[PDB]
Amino acid sequence: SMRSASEIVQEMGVGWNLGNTLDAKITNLSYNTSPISFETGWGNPVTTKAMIDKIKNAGFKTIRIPTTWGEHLDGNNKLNEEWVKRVKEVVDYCIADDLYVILNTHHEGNWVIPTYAKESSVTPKLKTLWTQISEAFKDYDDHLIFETLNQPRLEGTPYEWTGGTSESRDVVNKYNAAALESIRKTGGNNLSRAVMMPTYAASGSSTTMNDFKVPDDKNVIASVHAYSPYFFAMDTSSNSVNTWGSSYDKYSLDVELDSYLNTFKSKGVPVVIGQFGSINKNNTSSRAELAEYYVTAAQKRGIPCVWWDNNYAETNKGETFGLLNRSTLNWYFSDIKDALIRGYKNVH
Repeated sequence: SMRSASEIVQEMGVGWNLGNTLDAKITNLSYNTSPISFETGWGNPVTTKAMIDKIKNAGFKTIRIPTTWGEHLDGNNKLNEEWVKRVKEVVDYCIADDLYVILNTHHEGNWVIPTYAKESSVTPKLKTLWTQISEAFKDYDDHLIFETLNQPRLEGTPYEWTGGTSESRDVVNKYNAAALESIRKTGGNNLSRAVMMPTYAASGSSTTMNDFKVPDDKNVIASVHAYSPYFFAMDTSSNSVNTWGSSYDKYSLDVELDSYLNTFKSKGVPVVIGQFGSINKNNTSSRAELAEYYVTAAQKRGIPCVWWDNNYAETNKGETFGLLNRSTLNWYFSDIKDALIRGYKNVH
């Protein structure tokens, strides 16, 4: 039997993303090229079970395996079988370690274009893709969760990072519903498996949350990404902030997390924060304070939160979210890892 999505979310704890790995979008290869050429294409080493063991033994309860699939489809939209086999092996590392696993589609935005004009070309391909993923993983138990899309948005337009348009938010809902229908149609455990699906751009803004539509299905989870507060966590412009921990900082995060809990509850679904984190601004004390407070506040509300770990930790560079050094199996920032787990244990 499969637990309800609401039951599963209660147990997912704090999580970790295998970032810049099976999601690395490598467009100069071919659909028949070895999986390892993609997995290592953004500079990360080939994933081993020992890396997964380190994450499990630190106290994370969920791993998200972001996976980019489009480059692995042939001209008939059939997935390369060696690719599927490699994704399955990495999923198996995690499932064997008693983790919840979120398996998504990831950097598909060159072809998953949310406009009415592109709907007829996207939808059949997205449905065949999800049919094949679902079939490959049909017999997995309820620790495996599917996530339809990552940050679907109008890439390359002025609306990419501003919450979209009525049209594109509608089409994102339609793509999510089409992917879900394909998952459910494969039957077996996939009739009831929990399925995460995002708002436009996975944004937690009021506009994108409010337009989120839940299909007629009993086991849906909303997905948002919340690198919050943005100017501290992610921004490298002149607006960049490098300290965190005031009463105002805490209040602001509490109100934001309340909006996620309460908006999605009012729509009848749980919510998972599938990506969060902060970049390395030589500010570990503040990053650790934020990490602990964020996890505690989210877990008090029943919201799992999954750190984005791309194994990139270079000081004063953008997107430096790395925590586990995958080559040494030591932590780049043990204090931040410790704060994440402490925030989970504050509640559980």
